[PDB]
Amino acid sequence: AVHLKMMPEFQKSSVRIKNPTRVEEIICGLIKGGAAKLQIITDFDMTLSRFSYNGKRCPTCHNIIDNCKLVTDECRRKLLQLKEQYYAIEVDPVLTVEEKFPYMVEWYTKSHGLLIEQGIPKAKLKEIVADSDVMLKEGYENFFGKLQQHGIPVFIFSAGIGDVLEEVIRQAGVYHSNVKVVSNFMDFDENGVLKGFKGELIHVFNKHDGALKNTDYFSQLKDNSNIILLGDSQGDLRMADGVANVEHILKIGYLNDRVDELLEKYMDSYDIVLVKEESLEVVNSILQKTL
Amino acid sequence: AVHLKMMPEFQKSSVRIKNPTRVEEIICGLIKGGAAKLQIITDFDMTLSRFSYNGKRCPTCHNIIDNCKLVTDECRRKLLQLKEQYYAIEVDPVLTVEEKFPYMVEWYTKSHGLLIEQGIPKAKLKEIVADSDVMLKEGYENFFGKLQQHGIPVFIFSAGIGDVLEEVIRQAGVYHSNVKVVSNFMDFDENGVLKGFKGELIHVFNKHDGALKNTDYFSQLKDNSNIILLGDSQGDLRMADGVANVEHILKIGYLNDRVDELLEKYMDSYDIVLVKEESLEVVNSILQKTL
Repeated sequence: AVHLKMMPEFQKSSVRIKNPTRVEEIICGLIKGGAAKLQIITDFDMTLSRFSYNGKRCPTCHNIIDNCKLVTDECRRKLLQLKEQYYAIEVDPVLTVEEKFPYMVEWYTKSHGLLIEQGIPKAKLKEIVADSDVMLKEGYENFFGKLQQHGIPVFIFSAGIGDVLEEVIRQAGVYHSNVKVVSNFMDFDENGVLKGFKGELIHVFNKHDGALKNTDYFSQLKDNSNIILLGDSQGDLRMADGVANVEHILKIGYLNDRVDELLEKYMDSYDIVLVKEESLEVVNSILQKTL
Repeated sequence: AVHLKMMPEFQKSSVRIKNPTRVEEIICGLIKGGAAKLQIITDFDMTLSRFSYNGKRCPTCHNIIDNCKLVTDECRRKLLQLKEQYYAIEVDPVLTVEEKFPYMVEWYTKSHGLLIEQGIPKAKLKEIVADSDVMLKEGYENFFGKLQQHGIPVFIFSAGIGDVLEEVIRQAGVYHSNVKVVSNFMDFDENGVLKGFKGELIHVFNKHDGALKNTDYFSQLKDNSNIILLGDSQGDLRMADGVANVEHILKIGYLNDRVDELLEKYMDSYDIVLVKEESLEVVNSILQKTL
């Protein structure tokens, strides 16, 4: 069995739960299934990466290219106005999510374009990531390691830059065979320099659309009917709209920003909310009782 | 330029090269391609695993099951006996690959089907391999390491047993995202019990078939025209078939059994031959230069 009142990880004040007797139950079924039935669907930025360190703000994959020694100060500035002006649409309390889709496209298409202009080549991505300031949440070792141990499919579904994400986890030594990454990848040129991006622009709001185009990968994992979903946004809540068959599913969500803003929303959608947190020990603990 | 006279690895008493100048340009072809244009295609048993150790010839994927503690000495007799027969044909200098062909299937059908009679639980393959005496060739943590850090694709094409192979490399901690395994994967029932095998059998003489039956993978790598191929038999020379276009390709073959009998057969078909050897330094040294 399982009890959250007895799990030291669920006693910190940065762990809110609306339906506690809901969590324990879902976790119990996750045990009955163990590894054989386990599946994990995860976002990357601010979920598997840190939102903040030593009090300082940590970078997203896109940022690693925004603060690299290849982009100009006028790009960062021009990119900054982009966020300043578009974040406001993202966090618009009245307009509904659908009435934003076109925006994200412009936001990205406009933020990537500045990188497509800076002439950034694959060659420097390994070098650049080699010294950036990114950080995987505390316990990134127990997480990826227990999963690879029990062959638990991990589907990282990110609206960031795939090539950067793949270089980060590779350097952290966790990019194992069980990890599948689906993100916005670069469509480089002849000199190994960036020239564009592949396919549809995956962004914070179309996860519903991105997930469905992968039913492919999902029907193949029929026996992995139990899934834990790690996300940091409402949009990440759709990251699993394409799983073949579902017996149990836990929605763990990080609320790293606008804290005194969306707490009730998170308690409703996600089963578990992690308010201002930089560790995976909680999910690593649920995996302990499960694997 | 490339000169094998100076690369120490090419000076060991386990390196027999028919024509080194041809071997030196090919390697030189690999070097002019770089990472972005390289991919690996290798057999597993006796290639990435050892032929013998401490004195006793190391086990193959199947051997790990054969001798498992879940297989009765009776199950082993029927299995071991089922080997003392077809092998006599498997290495019958009389017959040809065309004839020996239908024989193999029978052997594999008889071997697996027997293992199927023992009711092997997927959940226990970990302990089984965890105590077996399997040996990965010398210099592998690095082999898999240089390749994973460079993002190089590795296609392990094995006529052994899928799941067992995955566990051996997983425990050695080298089963990275860049490693793609294609083998004879077993299937389980309700309580995870070995019932049958997925897809079309892969045996020691028809890798050309499987090589074709993997378009998505290679089509996605139609750009990696430089290839290093590693095998332990003539049949492994076909492993690079599903390969769309090839600029440069280096084939390296290990000879661990019947040395005096087959030595000349391997020299006339493998650019670089590694006679009775348990290390990969000749290939790791090529990677050190190439990447």
